[PDB]
Amino acid sequence: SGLCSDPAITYLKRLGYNVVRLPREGIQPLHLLGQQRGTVEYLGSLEKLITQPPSEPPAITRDQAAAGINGQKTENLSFSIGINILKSVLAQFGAGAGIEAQYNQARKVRFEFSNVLADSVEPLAVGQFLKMAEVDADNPVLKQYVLGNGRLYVITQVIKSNEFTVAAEKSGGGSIQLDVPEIQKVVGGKLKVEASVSSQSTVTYKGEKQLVFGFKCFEIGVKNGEITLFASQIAMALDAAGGVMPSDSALLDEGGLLDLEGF
Repeated sequence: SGLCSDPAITYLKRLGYNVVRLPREGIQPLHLLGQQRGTVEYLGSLEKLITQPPSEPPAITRDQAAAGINGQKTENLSFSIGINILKSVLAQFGAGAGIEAQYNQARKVRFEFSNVLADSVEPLAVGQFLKMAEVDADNPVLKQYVLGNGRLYVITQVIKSNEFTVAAEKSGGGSIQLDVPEIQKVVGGKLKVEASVSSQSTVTYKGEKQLVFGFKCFEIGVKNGEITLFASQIAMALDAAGGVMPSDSALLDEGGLLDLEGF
C-alpha cells in the first residue's frame, strides 16, 4: 500500500477500475483474486471454484473501444518514477532490456493512453452463475475463502492496450532529442517504436500483446443463504442495489497502484 496520486489513476478509479502496478497480458474476466493479510493473489479461472457449471457461462464481450480512457495522460512524472514504469511495461511487452540508457537526459516523462479496449462480462450474470452453482463441499476455494479467512473477488471487466505513448522533457521543460533507431534496436522486433509527427521527443511503443492495466472486480461472499456477489461500500448483494454503478466495483488498493501476486 501507500499513496500514488495521479490524474490518470483518479479517472480510472472513478470509473471503478483497479489500476495495477504492473500491466500484464494474463488478467482476464471470470478470473479470481484471493485477498489475505493485505496481499492480493491471482488465483486464475472461476472454474477453480465452480468445478461444474450450472449453466452456460457469462458471455465475454471483447475488444470494446474505451474512447473516454483514450487520450488520458498521467502527470509529468519525475524520471525516478516514470522510468520504472516504462522499464516494466516494456519488459511485459517482451522488450529487450536497456530502455533507461536511451532516456538518460530525461528529467520528466509523461504517459498517454491510446488504443484502449475493454473485455467484459455482465456482473449480474456472474452473480446468477455463482448462486446457482453446485460447488463441491470440499472445494479448496470455497473452504479457504467463502467459508474461510480469505476474501475472494471475481474480475468482470479488463482494460488493455497494445500500445502507449511517452513524452519526455529535460530540466526546465527543454525539448530532448531521442535516438529512435537505437531505442528500436534495444527493444527488438516485437515492438514498433515511432515518434509523433508533431514532437520528436514523443514516442509511441506498440507491442504484439494486449496488456491489461486495469480491471473491475466484485467481492464474493454469502448472503441470503447463497454464494453472493456484493456491491462495494449492511453488506449489499449486487443484484439488490439498483443497476450497477461505477462505485459498486471493489477497489483493492484505494491509495495507489495494486500489486498482484501469483504470477
